[PDB]
Amino acid sequence: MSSIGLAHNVTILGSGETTVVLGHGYGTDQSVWKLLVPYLVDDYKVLLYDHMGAGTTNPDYFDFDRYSSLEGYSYDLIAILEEFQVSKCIYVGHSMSSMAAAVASIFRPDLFHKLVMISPTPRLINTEEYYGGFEQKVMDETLRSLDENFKSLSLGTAPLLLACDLESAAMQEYCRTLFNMRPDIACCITRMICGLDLRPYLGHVTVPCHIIQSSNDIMVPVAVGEYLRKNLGGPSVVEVMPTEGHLPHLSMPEVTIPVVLRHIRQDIT
Amino acid sequence: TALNDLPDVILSNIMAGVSDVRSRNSASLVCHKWYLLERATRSALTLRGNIRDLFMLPTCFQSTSHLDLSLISPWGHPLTSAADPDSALIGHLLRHAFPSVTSLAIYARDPSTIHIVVPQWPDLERLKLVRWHQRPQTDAAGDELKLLISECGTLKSLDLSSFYCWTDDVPAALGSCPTFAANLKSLNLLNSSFSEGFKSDEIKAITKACPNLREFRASCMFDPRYIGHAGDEALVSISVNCPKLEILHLADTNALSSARSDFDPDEREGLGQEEAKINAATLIEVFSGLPLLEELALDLCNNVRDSGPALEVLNSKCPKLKSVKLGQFHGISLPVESKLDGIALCQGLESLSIRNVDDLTDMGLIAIGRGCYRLAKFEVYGCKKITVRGMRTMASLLRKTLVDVKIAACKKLGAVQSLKALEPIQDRVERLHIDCDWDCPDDKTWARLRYVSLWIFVGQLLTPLVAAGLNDCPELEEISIKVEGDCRVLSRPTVREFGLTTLLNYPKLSRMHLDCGDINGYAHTAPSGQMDLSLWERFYLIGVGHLGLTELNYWPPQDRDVNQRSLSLPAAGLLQECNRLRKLFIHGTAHEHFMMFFLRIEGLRDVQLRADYYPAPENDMSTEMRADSCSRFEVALNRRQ
Amino acid sequence: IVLKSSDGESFEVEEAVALESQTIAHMGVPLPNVTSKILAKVIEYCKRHVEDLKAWDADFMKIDQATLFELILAANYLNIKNLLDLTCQTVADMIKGKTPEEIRTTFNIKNDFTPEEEEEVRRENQWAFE
Repeated sequence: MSSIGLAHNVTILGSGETTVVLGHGYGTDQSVWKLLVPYLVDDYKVLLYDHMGAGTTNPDYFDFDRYSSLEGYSYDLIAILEEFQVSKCIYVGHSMSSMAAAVASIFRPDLFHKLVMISPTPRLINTEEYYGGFEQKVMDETLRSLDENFKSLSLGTAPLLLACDLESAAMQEYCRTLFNMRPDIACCITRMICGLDLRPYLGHVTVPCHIIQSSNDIMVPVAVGEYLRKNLGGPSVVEVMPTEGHLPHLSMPEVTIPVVLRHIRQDIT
Repeated sequence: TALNDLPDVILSNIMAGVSDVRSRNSASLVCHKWYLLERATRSALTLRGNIRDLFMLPTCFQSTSHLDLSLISPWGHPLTSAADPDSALIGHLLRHAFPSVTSLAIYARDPSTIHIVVPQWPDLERLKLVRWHQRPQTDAAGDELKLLISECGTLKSLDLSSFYCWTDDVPAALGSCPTFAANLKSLNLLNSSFSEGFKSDEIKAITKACPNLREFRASCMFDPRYIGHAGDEALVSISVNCPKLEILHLADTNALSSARSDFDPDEREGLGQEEAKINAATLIEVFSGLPLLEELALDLCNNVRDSGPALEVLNSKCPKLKSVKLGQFHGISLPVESKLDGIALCQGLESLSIRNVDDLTDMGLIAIGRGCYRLAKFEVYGCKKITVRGMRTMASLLRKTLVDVKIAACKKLGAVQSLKALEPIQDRVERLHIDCDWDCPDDKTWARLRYVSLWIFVGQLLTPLVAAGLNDCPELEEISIKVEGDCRVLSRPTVREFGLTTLLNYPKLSRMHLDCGDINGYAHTAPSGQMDLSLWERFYLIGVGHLGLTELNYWPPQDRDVNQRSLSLPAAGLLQECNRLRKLFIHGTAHEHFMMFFLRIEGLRDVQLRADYYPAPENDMSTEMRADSCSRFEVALNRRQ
Repeated sequence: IVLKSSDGESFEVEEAVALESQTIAHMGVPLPNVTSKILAKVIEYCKRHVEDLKAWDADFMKIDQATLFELILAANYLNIKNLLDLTCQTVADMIKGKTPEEIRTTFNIKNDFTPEEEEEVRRENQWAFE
C-alpha cells in the first residue's frame, strides 16, 4: 500500500460517513486506544496512526530537522489525512498531539470537523504572566536525565535513568513515557515540546475544540482549559472529569471513555 | 587411515550422532562429501526465518522427519491467510522442501493454516498444534480440529498442550470420525490455558472414543464447586475405556499455573481446602484397571485424604510404575513402628513428586527413603512439618541414586536448611531447586551439579545465595531464576541491584533463564508515589552484562490489568551489554526502537519475541509489536557480515 | 576357540561371547581383517557386554584416532550394532563445538568449497534454529 501508511502504521477500522482520527501522545503508540476503539467501530470509521517519533516506527525515518518543531507533526497529520481521503474528521488527541492537530486545522480547516483534546496545553513552560505548565527549573532535570541516557547509549553502555528517578512526583508521571523511545529521539522530541509556544496562534483556530481535563490535575493546571477557551478563535467547551494520571483513557477507562464518547457524539460544542 | 576414506555407511552413522544444530552447521562446511552426508542425515529441523521470504526456502533438507514451523517470524503470525488465494502455494512449497516429514509442529493461528499445511503429508504420524491467541469464532464446536481428520492417512499422536481452544472442541472433533480416534496412541490435552478443565462428561467422551490410547494427559476440572466437575466416575471411565494406558497425567488447570498463588492453598483466598470427589476405593479400582501403568500423575487442587491404601494397591497392581506425581494427596505415608505403608511400598519408583501433604512428617520422609530405595528424582512442595533432620536422613538413605532434588515452599526448609539437608548427596546431585528464603529461622564442593533452579519473592536480594551454601559449583552451566509477587504494594528497594553479579562465583555458568513474568506492577502509569515496572526491570537486570552468558530467556514483568509485558528502556539497555549472547529470547513484547538495541551484540544469532503466554497480543493495535519492525530487525540482523 | 590376525598373530577367544557378532554367529575362524589389538579389544569388550555400567565403555574409547578408526572399521566387519554405536558416538563427540577449520585440522580434511559455495551453505544453514 502507501508508504505513508506503512511508515505510520495506519489502520482503518469500522465504517460510516464520519471518520474519527485518534492521536496518541508522545511516548506511547496507537495501542493506547485499545479500550476506546471497540466503542467507536460500530458507528464511526476509525483511523489509528503512530506519529514518527513513536517507538513503533522506524527510527531511520525520524528526521531531526523536520521533527524539531510541531509543524512537522502537523504536516505529517495533513499528509496522512490526504492519503486516506479523510475530510471533516473528528480528531481525538492526547496531550501535545491535540496541539499538533490544532495547528493542522490552522493550515487546513477543511480536514477537521472538531477537536477533542485530553489534557492539552499551549505552552508547557510557565512564565511570569502565564501559569499553564511547569517551571523551566524542573523540566531542566528531565532534559538532563534524557541527555545522560543518550550519552550513555552513545558510548555503548546502558541508559539507566528513569522518570521514577525524578523527585517531583508529578514529573515522574508526566515524563514517564518520554523514556519509551530511542534516547536521541527522546531528547529531540522533549526539546520540541519544551520550546513549543502556541499562545500567539490560538486565535487562528476556528474549528470547535472540546477540552477534557482532570479534577485537580497535578500535571497540567486546570486553568489551561479556561485560557484555551478564552483564546480559541472558535467555539469551545471544557469538561473536568474525576480521573488522574497521564493516561486516563487507558488506566481509568470506565470514567474516561464515556466522556470522550459524549464529546465525540455531541456536535454543538 | 583418513576419515574420508571410510565407507559412507559408517560415516552416515557418525553424522546421525551429531545432534547439536550448531555443530551440524559447522560440519556441513567441511567438504562436499560432508555437506552431502550432513544434509542426508539431518532429522530434526526448526525452521528459522520470516514469513515474507518463505519462498526462498532451502531444499537441501529432503530427509528431515521432524519439522517445526511454530517459530517462524513474526512469532504467532498466521502462516496462511485465507483472504489470499496465493496461500495455497505455501503448502506445495513446504511439501517440496520437506517431503519426508513424519512429525510436524505448526502454529495453528487460523483454520486455513491447518487445512493447507497439515494435509500436505498423508504419512504424518505426530502433530503438535500451538496457539496462544484467542480461539476464532466458528459455526460449531470441533470445526477447527475437524480439519485434522484426514480420510487418507493415520495420525498416531496429537499434542494440544499448547493449543488454546474450547474444552468441548476435542470431544466434538474426536466424535466425528471413530477411525481417527481409534488410530491415536497418544493424546496430550494438558493445556494450562484452559479457562476451565474438561468436565466429567467430556472426559468420558474422549476416553470412550479413543480405546487404543497409550498416553493420556488432560487438564481436568476437579473442583467440586462447579457443576460437571471430574470425579470418581471420570477416573473409573478412564480406567475402563483405555486399559492399555502407560502414561496417565491428570491435573487441575490451576495446578498447571506458572504463578504459585494460583495452586498453592496457602496463597489462595480460601480456595481449595475442600475434599475432592475422589475416594480410596475409586483409586483402588482405577489402579486395578491399569496394569501397564508406568507414569502416574494426579495433580489436584482439592484435598484427598486417606490415600495410603490406594497407593499400596498401586505397587501390587502396577509393576511397571516408575514415576509418581501427587498433588494434595494427604495421608500419603504415615508409618507405624517400622512398617512401611502408603507410597513407601512402591519400591520400583524412579521419580516421586509430592505437593501439599498436610499429614507428612519426618517419619514419612524416612519411610519413603527406605521403601523407595531406587528413587533417582525427588520433589517435595509445600509440606509444613518436614524439617532438616528428616530431609537429610532421607537424602543419606538414597545417597546412591538421588541426583535430582527439588525443595519448594516447605515452611521449615529455607535456602540454608535445604542446602544443609542435601549434604549427603552434595558430590552427586546434578539438578537442584531451592527457594531463596533467607529469613527461615534455625567436601563443600558440588562436584556434579550442572543445573540450579531458584524461586524468590519480588524485591528479595540474590546476594545471600553464596553464603547460603551454594559456593563452589565448578560444573554449573545453567541457572533458572523465577521471581513472583505483587510489587504494587512494595516501596523502592534500598539496594540498587538484585545481585546478578553474585553469579560470577560460578565459572562455567553460560545459560540463564530469568522468569519475571509473574511480577505484577504498573507498566506505563503508576498512580502516585508508586514505581512502575521499568524500575524493577532495572533492579533485576543490573550486572547481567558481567556474566559470560551465551543464552538468555527473559520474561518481562506484567501489568495484569492492562495485559502487557513490554520490555522497557533499562532492560533493553542492560541486555545490550551482554556481548557474548548467542541466543536471546524475550517472552513479551518490545517495539522497534528497543529491539534495534540488540544489533550492538556482535555474535547474536537467534533473537525472537515469543509471547507464548495466554492471551497473546491479538493484532498490531493491541501492543507495540509490529510485523514491519520484526522484518526490518531480522533483515538488519542477518545482514551483519 | 583361538583366533589369528592378518599379520600372523594368534589370539585366544572366550566362547558364547563370540555369538555377539551376528556375522560370526551366522558363520580356525579364518577372519582375516581384525588385526591383533583390534580383535583383542573387540572380544574383550563383548566379554564385558555379557554381564562402569557406561564408565568402562567411555574409558574403553580413550584410544587415539588410529585405533578408533581400526576399531570401527572392523566392528563393521563383525556387524555388531552396540559396538558400532559406542564407537561412532565418539567420532561424533569429536565433532562437538568446533569451527569447520578445526574439524578439517583434527581429521586432516582439505577444503574444496569455493567462496560462493560457502555463501550458499551458510544461507541455507541460516534457516535453522541452532
